Amino acid sequence: NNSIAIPTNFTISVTTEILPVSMTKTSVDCTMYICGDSTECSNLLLQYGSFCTQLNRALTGIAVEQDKNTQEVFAQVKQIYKTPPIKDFGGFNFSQILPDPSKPSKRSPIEDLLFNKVTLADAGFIKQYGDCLGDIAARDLICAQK
Amino acid sequence: MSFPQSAPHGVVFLHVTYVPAQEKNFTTAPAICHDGKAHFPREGVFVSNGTHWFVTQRNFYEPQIITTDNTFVSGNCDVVIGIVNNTVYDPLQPELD
Amino acid sequence: GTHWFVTQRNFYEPQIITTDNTFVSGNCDVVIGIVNNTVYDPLQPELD
Amino acid sequence: YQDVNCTEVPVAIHADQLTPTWRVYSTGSNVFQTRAGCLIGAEHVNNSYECDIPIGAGICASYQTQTNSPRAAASVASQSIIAYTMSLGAENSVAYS
Amino acid sequence: FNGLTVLPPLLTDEMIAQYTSALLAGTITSGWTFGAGPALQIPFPMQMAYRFNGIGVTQNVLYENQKLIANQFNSAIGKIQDSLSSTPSALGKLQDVV
Amino acid sequence: YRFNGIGVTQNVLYENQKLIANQFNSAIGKIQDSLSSTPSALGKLQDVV
Amino acid sequence: NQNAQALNTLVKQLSSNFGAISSVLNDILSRLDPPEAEVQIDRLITGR
Repeated sequence: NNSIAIPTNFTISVTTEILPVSMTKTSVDCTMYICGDSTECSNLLLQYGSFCTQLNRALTGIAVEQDKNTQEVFAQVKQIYKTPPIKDFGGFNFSQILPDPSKPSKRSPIEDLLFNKVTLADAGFIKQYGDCLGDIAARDLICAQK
Repeated sequence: MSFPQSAPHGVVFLHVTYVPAQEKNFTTAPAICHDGKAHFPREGVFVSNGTHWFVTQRNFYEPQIITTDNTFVSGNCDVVIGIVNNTVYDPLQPELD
Repeated sequence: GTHWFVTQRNFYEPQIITTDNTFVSGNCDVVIGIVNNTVYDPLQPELD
Repeated sequence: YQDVNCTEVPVAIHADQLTPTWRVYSTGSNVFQTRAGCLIGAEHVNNSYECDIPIGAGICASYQTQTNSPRAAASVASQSIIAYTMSLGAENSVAYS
Repeated sequence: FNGLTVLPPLLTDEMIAQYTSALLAGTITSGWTFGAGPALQIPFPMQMAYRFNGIGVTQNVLYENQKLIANQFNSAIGKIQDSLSSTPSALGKLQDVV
Repeated sequence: YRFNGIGVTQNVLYENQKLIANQFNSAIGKIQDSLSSTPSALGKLQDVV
Repeated sequence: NQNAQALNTLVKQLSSNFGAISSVLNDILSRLDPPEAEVQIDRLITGR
């Protein structure tokens, strides 16, 4: 009732928090999935109305939202500023949070790990096995899983 | 402060925070009753080091000299609870009288 | 110019560097890029 | 034309749907190789915007009453600014001091 | 007997109460300054002096009204306890989950 | 400013300049090591996709 | 727009058969008898 504890030492700590922002612009062609090139299947498919069209439309709209979720987090500052050409932060010594241009991509020693320790599985980035048509290069070779 | 980092389809933040590491116990008083006028510090609390009283904020120990200029008057001896009878030094009269 | 002023980061509003508008702590050898100059005291000449 | 190169762009390759090879054309023209497939009817220009109509993979198009923009050949010296890799705004010069 | 089963909680209603107790005792003995880093001692009068300074009411006013604030607080807490007792309906928002 | 802004005097920045830098500089080191050792957290990214 | 399109889309789904060979609930009731009606109805109910 007459005393408090006052700090005599402290630590400056850095906490790392990992958050997701978006997913890949995944799309399914309902018709292709169900009927493909089957003319008689389509005839029977039209009987379920626009149910199938709605399915296509909903996935297209999601795809649109995924570009925005990314802008919303990173496009907040649309002007590109470069790293400190001068590192005189007084007592501080860091560049290790900043891009290393000598790397294949302008990634920081920390981003290098945030990328190489993340493997994403996505169709069209994963190519076919046996190939169908076009060069293995780029996105020249068509891929639509099975 | 925080610094952002990219990650595939995401963002990782590096949050720079001050977290206390080592505390120490001091005896306090919320106010000093100087001459019937109660003096509160502009910021912080009065602390005893067992001899002298100083002003310091609760987030760090910085014994500041107690003088009228670093306090303000609000209330009297009978208003404030835990108030102590002590001197708040006038910084002006010593150079005039 | 040759004068120093206290100003905010959000708007340039020069104010005079007095012993009243400032406070003293530490020393000059723990501040990186410390400048030596005169701090004015409005009271001191009235103590003569 | 999602996820193909700009050498085999036909709707049907060495086949048809009882209609001209494309749909009513037998050639596309204005063929731009993108990172989402091959874009036909639009050509790449060296004049970029912070996007208008997004296509994907940093590829965008804009139509600004240019008396056909995604239905014309490219120019960078006249208003036929059609498809481009998007720019992340402009640089704004600053230096640490 | 319709393939309906139940999974037990990991952090149980009692463990939750223990955590609550810890939180109650923290706010009371150490203010908020236990939520991060080692707990600091600060008594309850002084925790109010800062809670009040932080909304822009001085320490003097806190003390001047010491007895009033205490009665007001005690009464509010009374009325709350008593409302729960008077009717269960206050907790509808929980009963609605059940 | 950042210091004053959390109610800790700027005086600390200066008096403890070494302490403060060391801790930050090191924390960056540890983060790189943490992420390589426990990239378990990056599951929050990977799974979503 | 979505309020109206949702209501409009709902009305348009009335045109669906969902494997029945008629969408017209009134004609099924009035013109068909169980050997056919039940078959179309089992299919319209689940579909709808």
